[PDB]
Amino acid sequence: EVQLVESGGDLVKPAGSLRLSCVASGFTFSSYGMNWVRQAPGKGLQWVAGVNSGGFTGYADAVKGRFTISRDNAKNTVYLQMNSLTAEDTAVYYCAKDRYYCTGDYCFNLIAFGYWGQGTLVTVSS
Amino acid sequence: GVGISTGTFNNQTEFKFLENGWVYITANSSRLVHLNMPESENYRRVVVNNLDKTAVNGNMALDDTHAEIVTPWSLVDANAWGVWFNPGDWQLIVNTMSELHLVSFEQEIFNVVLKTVSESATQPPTKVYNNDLTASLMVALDSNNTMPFTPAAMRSETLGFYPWKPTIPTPWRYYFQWDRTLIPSHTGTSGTPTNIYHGTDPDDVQFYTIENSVPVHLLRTGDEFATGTFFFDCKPCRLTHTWQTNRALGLPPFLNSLPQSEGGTNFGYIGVQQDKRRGVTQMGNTNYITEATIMRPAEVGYSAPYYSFEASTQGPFKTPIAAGRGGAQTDENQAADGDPRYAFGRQHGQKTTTTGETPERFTYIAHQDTGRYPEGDWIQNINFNLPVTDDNVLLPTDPIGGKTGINYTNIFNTYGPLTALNNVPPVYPNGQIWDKEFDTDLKPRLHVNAPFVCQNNCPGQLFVKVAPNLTNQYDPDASANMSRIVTYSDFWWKGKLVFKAKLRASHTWNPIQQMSINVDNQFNYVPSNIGGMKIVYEKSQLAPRKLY
Amino acid sequence: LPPFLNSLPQSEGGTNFGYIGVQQDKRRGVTQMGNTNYITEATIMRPAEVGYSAPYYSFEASTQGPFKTPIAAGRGGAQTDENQAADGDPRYAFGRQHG
Amino acid sequence: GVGISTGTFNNQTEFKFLENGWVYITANSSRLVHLNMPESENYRRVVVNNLDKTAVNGNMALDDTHAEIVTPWSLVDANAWGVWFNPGDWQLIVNTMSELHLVSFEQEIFNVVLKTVSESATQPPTKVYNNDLTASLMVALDSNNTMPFTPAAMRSETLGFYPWKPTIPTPWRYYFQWDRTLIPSHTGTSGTPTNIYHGTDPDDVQFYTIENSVPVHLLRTGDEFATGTFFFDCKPCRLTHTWQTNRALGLPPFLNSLPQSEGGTNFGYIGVQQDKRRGVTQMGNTNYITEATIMRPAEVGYSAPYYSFEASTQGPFKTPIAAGRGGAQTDENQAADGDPRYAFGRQHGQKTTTTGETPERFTYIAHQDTGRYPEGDWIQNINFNLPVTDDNVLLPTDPIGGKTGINYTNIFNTYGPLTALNNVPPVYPNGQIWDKEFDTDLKPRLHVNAPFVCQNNCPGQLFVKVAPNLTNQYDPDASANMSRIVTYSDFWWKGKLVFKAKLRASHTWNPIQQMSINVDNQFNYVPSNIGGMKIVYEKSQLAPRKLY
Amino acid sequence: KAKLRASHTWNPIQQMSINVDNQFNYVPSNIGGMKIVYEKSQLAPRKLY
Amino acid sequence: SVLTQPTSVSGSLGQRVTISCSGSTNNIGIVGASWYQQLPGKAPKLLVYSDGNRPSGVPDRFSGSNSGNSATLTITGLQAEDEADYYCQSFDTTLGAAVFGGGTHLTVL
Repeated sequence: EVQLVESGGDLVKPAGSLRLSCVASGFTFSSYGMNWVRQAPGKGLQWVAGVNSGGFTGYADAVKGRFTISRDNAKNTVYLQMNSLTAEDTAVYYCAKDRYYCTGDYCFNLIAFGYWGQGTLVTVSS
Repeated sequence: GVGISTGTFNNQTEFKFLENGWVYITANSSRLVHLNMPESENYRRVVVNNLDKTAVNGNMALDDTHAEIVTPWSLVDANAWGVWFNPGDWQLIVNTMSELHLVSFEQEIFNVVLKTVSESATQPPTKVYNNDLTASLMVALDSNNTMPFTPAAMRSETLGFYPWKPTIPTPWRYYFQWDRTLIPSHTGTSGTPTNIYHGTDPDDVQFYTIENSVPVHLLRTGDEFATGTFFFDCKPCRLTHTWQTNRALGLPPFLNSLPQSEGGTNFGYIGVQQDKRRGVTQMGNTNYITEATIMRPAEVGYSAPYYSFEASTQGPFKTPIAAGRGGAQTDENQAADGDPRYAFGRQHGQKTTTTGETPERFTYIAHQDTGRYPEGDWIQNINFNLPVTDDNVLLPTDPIGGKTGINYTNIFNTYGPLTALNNVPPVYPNGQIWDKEFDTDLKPRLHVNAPFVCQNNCPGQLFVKVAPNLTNQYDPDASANMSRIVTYSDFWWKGKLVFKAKLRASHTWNPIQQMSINVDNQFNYVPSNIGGMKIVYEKSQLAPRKLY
Repeated sequence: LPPFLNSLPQSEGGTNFGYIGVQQDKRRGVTQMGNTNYITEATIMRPAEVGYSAPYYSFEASTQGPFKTPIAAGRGGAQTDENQAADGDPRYAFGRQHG
Repeated sequence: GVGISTGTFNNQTEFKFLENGWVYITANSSRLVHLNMPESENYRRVVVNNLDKTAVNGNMALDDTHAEIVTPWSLVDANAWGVWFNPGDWQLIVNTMSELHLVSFEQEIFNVVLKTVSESATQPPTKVYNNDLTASLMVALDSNNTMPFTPAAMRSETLGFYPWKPTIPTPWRYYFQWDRTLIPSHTGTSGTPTNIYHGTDPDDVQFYTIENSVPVHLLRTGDEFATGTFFFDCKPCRLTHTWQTNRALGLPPFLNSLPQSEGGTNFGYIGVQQDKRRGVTQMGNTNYITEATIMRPAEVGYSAPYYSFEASTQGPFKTPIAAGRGGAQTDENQAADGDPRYAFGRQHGQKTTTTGETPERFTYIAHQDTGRYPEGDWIQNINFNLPVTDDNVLLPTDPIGGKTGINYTNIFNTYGPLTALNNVPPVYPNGQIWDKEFDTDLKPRLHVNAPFVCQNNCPGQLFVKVAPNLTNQYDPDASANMSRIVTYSDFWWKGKLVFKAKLRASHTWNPIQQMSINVDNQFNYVPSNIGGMKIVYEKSQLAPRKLY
Repeated sequence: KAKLRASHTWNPIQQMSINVDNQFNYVPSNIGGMKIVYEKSQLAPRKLY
Repeated sequence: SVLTQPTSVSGSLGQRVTISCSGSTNNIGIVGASWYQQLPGKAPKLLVYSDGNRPSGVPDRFSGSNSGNSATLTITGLQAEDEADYYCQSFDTTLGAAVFGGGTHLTVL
C-alpha cells in the first residue's frame, strides 16, 4: 500500500531558509505528482506546492517566489526549500500524492486525493 | 528575368477517348493563392482542453481535448472533388461512366510574387504596398511521405472550388501524442466524472519539422517549381449502386396463381402451404420456407453499434460504420448514423454572397441499400414456435440494461465472414478524392473518407511558407518576438489529375436515373445578380447495377 | 489534420491552454453523424478504426469444452499501472531453464 | 539574375551504408544569416586591462588583460556539433556507431539580399526598408589559412542550432601580441602586488588584414559562392569509453575460497597470505604482492597540478589536463578540473523564451575513468615498513607550504613514458568538431577542445562584410566618422559535413548504456506552448570498451 | 534479415538501456546464478497515418 | 480564493446529518468537492472523491453530492467516532491551485 514519510521540520529563525524532505514507496513515483499541504495550529488547510514528473512546479501565491519544490525520481524523494521564512509560515506540513497519474506542464498538481503522510512541524521564531 | 511569366493558367477538362470503351478524363485546375507570413516562425506545442464544456454531465460527446504541434508552414491541398470538376463535368461523368480509375497526379507553383506592407503613420491611417523582388517563397514537397498526412478535405480546408476566386492554403499542424480520460455521464449523475488529461507518454513522442526532413526550394519572383508526375495504384471505383438486399438474391418462388386483372389490390400468390414447400433453409429445425427464412448465398451490409463511442489512450471517439440507414432517402431527419454530413463554407460551396458564420451543411444519402433498418429487426429463440410469445423475442422496443431508449440494436454487431459491402461513394464537391493506406500490419477493407485508397504510397504533401524578411534590428539572443517586415505572397498553383473511366451500357428495357437540370434546381448552377456562386452536392452512383 | 486554433497561448503555464475558437454547432468539417451539427474531436470523421473491442473474458464452448475467446491487443494506458493489464496482454510463467 | 534563386535549403541528415559495416553520414545544414554593416570601416588595435578587478589582492585568476585587433569583418563559423545534428541523429550516432571519421566539408553562401534603412523622422516614429540591387556583400575565404585561426565554439559564437531560427555571424577579431606581468597575491598581501602591462615587442607584431591576404568576392543579390570540398585527414574518433584502470588490467588472483551464498556481504577470499604470494611487482625490496603493489602493464591516466596557473610573456593562464577528477559520477560537485564546463546563450541551447543575460551552463562528466581521485593517494618511504607511520607517509591531508588548503596533489605530476590516456569526447551540441594543429616543431598529443585535430590543413575561415555603401558627402581626407547608408544583408548559408562511422557490435552478454527519452527528459526535446525551444547536452561514449 | 532504422524526428526515441536499476539482471550472482528478464521489442514509434 | 463552509454542526447518535460547502463555477462547478476528515492531532484522511466514490475501507455511512456552485456531505448512522473536523476541497481552474475550505466541526450527541 502507498506509504509516505517526511522529515526536516524544525524550529528556525525568521528569514534564512529551511529544507523539508518527503519519501515514498509502494507506487510508481514517476507517474504521479507530489504536493505539500500545510496547516497552522488549530487553523485551516492551505496547499503549498506541487511538482509533476517532468520537473514542472507549482506554488501558491503565499509562497510563490519564496519556496522551491523539486523531486528526485531515482529515490522517490521530494524536497521543499523554504527560503525567506516568516512567522506566518509556522505550521504543520504534509506530503501528498494525487490519485490519477499525470505528467507535464499542463498537468494539475493535485485534484482530489493523497495518502497524506504523518507530517512535519515547522516554527519560525527568534 | 523578373518580367517573364513562368507558367500557364489552365482549368480545362479533356475527355480523350480510347479503345474498348474507355476514356482519359484529364482534369486541370489553377488557382491564385494568397499566403501571409506566419504568425510566428516557431513551432508550437499546444493543448486544447475544454473542461468548461465537458464537465457538464452528459456532454461527453463534446470532447475536443487534444495536443497539436502548430507549424509556421502552410498546406496546399487539392484533394477534393470540387477542385477539379465543375457541375457539368460531374454530370457527364455520373451520367455516362460505369467505373472510374485514378491514374496520375501533378502540380506546379508558378508566377510567384512577394509584397511588403508599409504603413504611413499618418493620423488618418493609410498603407502602401511595395514589391520585394529579392524576397523568397519557401516550398517543400514531402515526396518521401515522412511528414504526417493531414488531409484538408476533412476540415473543409482544401483549395477553393471556383477558378475565378483566389484561395488560401490551410495553416499546417499535426497531432502530438497525449493521454486523456473521460468517464461518460448523464444529466443526473452524481458528483463529477473523472475528466482528466494525464499528459504525453514519452515513448510515443514524434516531433517533426519540415526543415530537418524535406528539401526546401527557395523560389523568387522569377522561379517556378514542378512536382513531377505521380502514378497511383488505387483499386477501381464503381459509379453504380447495388439495390439488392438479402431478400432479393436468387430465384423467386413460382407463383402458382398469377393475377387475372390489373389493379393496385391484385396481388399474386404462391399457392403452397409454407410448411409444405420445397427449397433450402439454414433454419434446420423447422419446415417453413419463406422469403424471410430461405437460405441466401451470403449477407449484404452489417449491423453495427450506432452512436457507440470507444475510448482509447487519447479519449473517446465514435465508431465508424460503412453505410447508414436503408430506405431513408425520403427524409434528411431520418439519415441517422453512417450517412456522412458535410459542413462547409464559402470557399467550398456555400452561397458566396452570404454573411455570418453559420456553415452550410448537407447530409449525404447514397442510392445503395446495403444498410439496415433496426426497428424492423428482431431476435427470437431457437425453438421457433410461431406466433412468438413475449418471452421468446427481443424486439427493438425491449430495453437493454434498463434504459428505455437503448435497445439491442445499439449493442449488436452482425459483421461476419459472409458480409458483402461496397466502397464509399464519391461525394461532390466536398468529398476527398484519395487517402493514404494505414501503416498497420493488417489494414481495413475500405476508408470512409475517400473513394480511392493507396495500396503502397501516394502523392506527397506540398508545404509553403514566406521566407523571413528580417529588419535591421535582428538579434538572435533576444527572447522577444522576431522582427519581420510585413510580407505576403500571391502565387499561382496549377495541377493535373488524370482519371481513366469506362462508358456505361444499357442492360435493361427501362431508362435508368440520371442527373439533369430542372426548374427546382436551375439557379443553383448560375451566378447571382450580385455575382454569388454556390455549388450544391451531387450524387455519384446514380446508375443501378446487378449484384448477383 | 487537427482543428485550426483561432486563439493560442501567450505564456508558458500549466493552465495556458489553447482554444479552437468557434462555437461547436458552427464548425466546418465532415462527420458520419448525420443528425447533428456538432463537430467535435469525438465526432469528426476518421478514415477507419484503429484497434477493436471484443467481449473480453468471454468463454466459448465447443465439442472439447470452454475456452477463452482470444483477442489481439490489450488495454490502452495500462503501461502506467500493472494492476490494469487485463485481457490481451500475455502472461508468461516459466522456470530456471528459461529465465 | 536578380529574380532567380541561386541555391536550395537543406538540413537532411542522410545515412548511406557501405560494405563491411560502414556508414556515410552526410550532414546538410542550412541557415539564414543576418549581417549589419560594421561599426567602423577601420581595423582597431585595442587593449583591455581590468586592473580594477585584479587590484583586489587574490583576484589574479580573473585577469582579463589582452590586446586584440578588431576587424570590420564577421566570421561565419560552423564548427560545432549542434549546427549539424539534432538530438535524434545524435542518438542514432552515439547508440549505433563505435567510431567516427571526419571526411569532407563544404559550404556556400547564396540568396543574397541587401536592404537599406531610411527613417521618416515623423512625429509618430516610423522607418521603411528598401532593397539595394547594386549593393554588394563582400565574402572572403581564407583557403590557405593565412589569417589567425579562431574557432567560435569557445565563445559560444558559432552559427545557431535551429534551422528555423536565423543566426548572426560573429564579429571577427584576433589576438595582438602584448606583454603582461601579474604577481599573484592573497587577501592579506601588504600593499599592491606588482601588476603592470608593458605593451608589444617589435618582433612579434603581426597585423593581418583580409584585403591584403585573401581574395574577396563581391556578391550582389544574384550571385552565389561555393567553397569547394575540403577533405580532412584526422585520426579516427571513438564513441566508446574505457572503464578499466590500472587495478583492472591483467589476470585477477585465483580465489581459493569462493562464496557460498548470495548477498552483498558474501565476498570471496584469495586465501594466500600476502608475503607468501606468487607474482611480480616493481617493488624490488618487499615481499608483498597485493592488488595495489602488483606490476601492471602500464599507467592509465596521470595526475597533474589542478587549479594551477602558469605565467609567460602574456600573463597567467590555467594548466590544461586531458581528463578530470575520478568518481564524479557519484557526486557532480566533485568533478572540478578537467571536466569541461560550457556556458551558452539562447542561440545554442538555452531556452529561447528565458529572460536575462545569465547563460545556461553545464559541466561534462565523461564516462571514461582515466581521471584521478587525489584524496585517495599517498606517498611513503622506500623502506616500505607497514603499517606506515606519520613520519613516513605523505598523506593528502598533510599541509604543504604552510597551507591547509594546498597538499602535494596540487603540485603532483605523474606523466611519463608509461602513460596511456584517451582523446576528448565530443560534446553535443556546444562542442567544437575540428581544430587546427599547432605549427610547433613538437606537437601536443591531443587537443582538449575538439575530438578531431587537423594534421595538414583544415577548412579556411569564411569572412563576410557588407560593402561600404557610401553617401554623396564622402571626403577621404576627413578625420571625422565616415557617412554610410545603413545597410544589412540576409544571406542563406548551406554546409555539408560528411562523416564515416563504424557500426557497433554486441561483444558481451549484457546490454550497454544507451541514450533514451524518459518521462523526465521528455519535454526537453519538444517546443513549449509559445514555441520555446531548448537543446540539452548529450553524452557520446555510452558504450564501454576493453582497454586491455 | 533486418533493416536498419533511420532518424525521422527532431527528438530522441526510447531505447533499451542498462541502468542502476536493471543492472544485476544481466550478470551472474556471486554463487553463479543467472536470469533473463523480459525485454521490449517495439520501442521506436512509427506513423500510422 | 477559498471555499465557504459552516463553522460547526451537531447530530445525535444514530441520526443522519449534513454538511455543505460553497464555491464558484471555476472551483466547484467544474471539479467536484473532495471531503476530508481530520482526527485530533492526526493527518487528515479522505472520505469521498469528486468521482462520487469512496476509498477502500471507508464506511458506507458517508456520501456526497454536488449542485452548481456548491457541494454537500452527509453521514447516515452517525457514530461517536465520527466527531471530527471536516474540509471540502476543489481545484480553482483559473489559478491552477488546489483550494481547501474553511473547515467544519461535527458534534455527536
